[PDB]
Amino acid sequence: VLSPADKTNVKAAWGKVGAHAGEYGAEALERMFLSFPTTKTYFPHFDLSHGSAQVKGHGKKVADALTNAVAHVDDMPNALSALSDLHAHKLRVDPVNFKLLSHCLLVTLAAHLPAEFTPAVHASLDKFLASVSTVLTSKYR
Amino acid sequence: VLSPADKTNVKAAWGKVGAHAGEYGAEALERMFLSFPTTKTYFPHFDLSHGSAQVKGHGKKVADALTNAVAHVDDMPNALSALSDLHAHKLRVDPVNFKLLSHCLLVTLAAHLPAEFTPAVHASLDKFLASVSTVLTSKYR
Amino acid sequence: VHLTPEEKSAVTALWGKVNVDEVGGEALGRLLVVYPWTQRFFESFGDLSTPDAVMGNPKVKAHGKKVLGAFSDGLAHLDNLKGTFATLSELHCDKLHVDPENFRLLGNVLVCVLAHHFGKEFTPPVQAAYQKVVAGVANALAHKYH
Amino acid sequence: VHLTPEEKSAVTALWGKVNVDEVGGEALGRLLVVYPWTQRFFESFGDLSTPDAVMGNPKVKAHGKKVLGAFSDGLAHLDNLKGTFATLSELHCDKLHVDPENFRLLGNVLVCVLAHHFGKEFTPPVQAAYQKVVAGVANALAHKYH
Ligand code: HEM
Ligand code: HEM
Ligand code: HEM
Ligand code: HEM
Repeated sequence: VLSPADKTNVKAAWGKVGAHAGEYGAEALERMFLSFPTTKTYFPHFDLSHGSAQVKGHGKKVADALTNAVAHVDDMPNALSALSDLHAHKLRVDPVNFKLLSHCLLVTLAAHLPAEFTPAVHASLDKFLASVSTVLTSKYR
Repeated sequence: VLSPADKTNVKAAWGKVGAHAGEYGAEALERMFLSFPTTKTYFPHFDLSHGSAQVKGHGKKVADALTNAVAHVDDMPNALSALSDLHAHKLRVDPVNFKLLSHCLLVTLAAHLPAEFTPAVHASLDKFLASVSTVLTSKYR
Repeated sequence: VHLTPEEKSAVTALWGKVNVDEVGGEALGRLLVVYPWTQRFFESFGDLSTPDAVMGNPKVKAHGKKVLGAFSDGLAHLDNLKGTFATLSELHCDKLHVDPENFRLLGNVLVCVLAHHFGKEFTPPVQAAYQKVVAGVANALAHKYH
Repeated sequence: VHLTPEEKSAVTALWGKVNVDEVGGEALGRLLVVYPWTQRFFESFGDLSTPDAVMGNPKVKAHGKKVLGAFSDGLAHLDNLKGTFATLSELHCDKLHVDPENFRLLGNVLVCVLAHHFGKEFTPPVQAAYQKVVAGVANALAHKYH
């Protein structure tokens, strides 16, 4: 349950990643693959090695999707609908990976937004990535 | 989200527990304390010995709560808002543990309604416990 | 894993009475039905469209039998689940690309199938010995992932 | 914990640059702030009503440096985390009644705090070695739960 402070919190940290959203995306993916090797089971077709053009492209796509969730915080359901569809019916990623990626993006942000990565903004983004997760795993069954 | 089909399956299985709900809730709790001892950290004041009146006493209440969510399948958030507040601000039970008690209630139903504990009914009841646990942990932060 | 012998014994005795042939088909079919995303791995299996399409698919029933015999071997080497399962661990990883969380879902479904079958005979205590085993087998299978 | 000596060297190097006073107050602080239900255990620190109330409490602080120092101690024993934390494990189980799941939460918060701090230096590869550590310590603390 995103509160108005939470929503604010989130619009300010994210407005700051700004033109770097894509690199933070590719970065959060590389930390996940290294820290949580099981998540690589989903990208058997990707070159997962360092600097992969595949992981890059992919980071951008994920970061683009976050950006749009940020700008529709208010109606994430409708805004992320094509995607819970994709995840639920085609990709079929087990719900537990959503938390692993969430953590990794939290860690990329801390490392890059030293000044804004405040405890209250930390609690907010955490709640944020958690509802994006719920929306994306909402049509699994 | 519970489909009509789910709702039907849950009323029907909950239907046969009938008068054993309390005895099944006591039994589910016992399974829980024994297959995952970590859940015992929340009942440091209780006698967790087999047959403990305290345990029977609590299984009934839990059983009662379930019976009422089934009773209001169409309004679970409002039928259970009070127990969410309890669990959320007074008790403060880590979410992971909702998954362990859901599993032990499935195991108990399976052990006693073999005739009804079918694959679709099992898919139904899993989605229902999942959705009851989701209401109980909605008000955490 | 660290079963106790009265734990090892209670697991052993019960396993004694299991029809592996039918019980494997059941735990595998139930997985596919309650956690429908797990069907992502069995597309060459035909119709998985409804519970009956899954539950009586002869392809599911026959794979279920292979999984439970492997499981069975496991119960004979409880002291050494890891090496028992290492070539199967490497297979699921490197060729199958199976997320290890599926090993945990399966164990839970199997405990559901032991209870459904044994009734009252599957007691809290027997349940606690089996929870340990399925966890031990999921860990042994996840062990060679990289 | 199966760390590489290359992973053991990256953990070790980073750890020698750690202000335990600042990192423990901060890690304990954000646990109470991100996961507000961990506050039922620290009721006695007193006023934990806000990030700022929390972050400010010198009890929270003195207690975060105390925790970070048991952590140090196990980084000196990577070889036997369990033997190093058995008593600490027994106290948290039998005395404080803490769900080991909270151990897990605290390791992730530690990792956000080391990142917050080393920015650029906390690479995926160093984050990965630290993930293993925090997982190892959580497990060792979970070990004497009964
Ligand atoms: C924060 C949560 C997530 C977001 C916002 C997200 C976003 C996206 C986006 C935007 C796409 C691209 C769709 C396209 O081109 O049509 C995608 C695809 C994909 N996602 Fe996710 N995702 C998330 C979680 C996950 C997780 C946790 C995993 C697995 C560990 C995963 C696995 C996949 C896979 C395998 C693909 C297909 C990639 C490809 O083949 O190109 N996703 N996701
Ligand atoms: C998802 C299913 C659950 C239901 C329906 C449920 C329901 C209830 C009910 C009806 C009560 C009694 C509150 C009162 O007196 O009004 C209660 C109290 C309690 N619940 Fe749960 N609960 C659930 C999950 C859990 C879990 C997973 C745990 C911990 C492992 C837990 C721990 C407790 C504790 C410690 C109490 C108070 C016991 C006492 O002090 O007497 N609950 N819950
Ligand atoms: C108790 C855990 C399990 C055991 C003991 C087990 C055992 C086996 C065995 C013995 C085989 C055949 C190996 C071969 O073809 O050379 C196999 C294949 C396979 N397993 Fe498992 N398995 C387990 C769990 C799982 C789960 C939970 C999944 C996915 C949900 C899975 C996915 C697969 C797939 C996709 C195949 C190959 C099927 C095909 O022939 O096309 N396994 N497994
Ligand atoms: C992450 C690993 C952890 C370590 C190494 C650890 C270590 C410690 C240490 C060194 C003490 C001081 C014990 C004494 O002075 O008698 C202590 C006490 C305590 N710990 Fe932890 N702890 C950990 C995690 C946690 C977490 C996450 C929580 C709760 C959310 C927790 C709850 C407590 C409590 C409530 C006390 C009693 C302290 C007091 O009232 O002064 N522990 N622990």
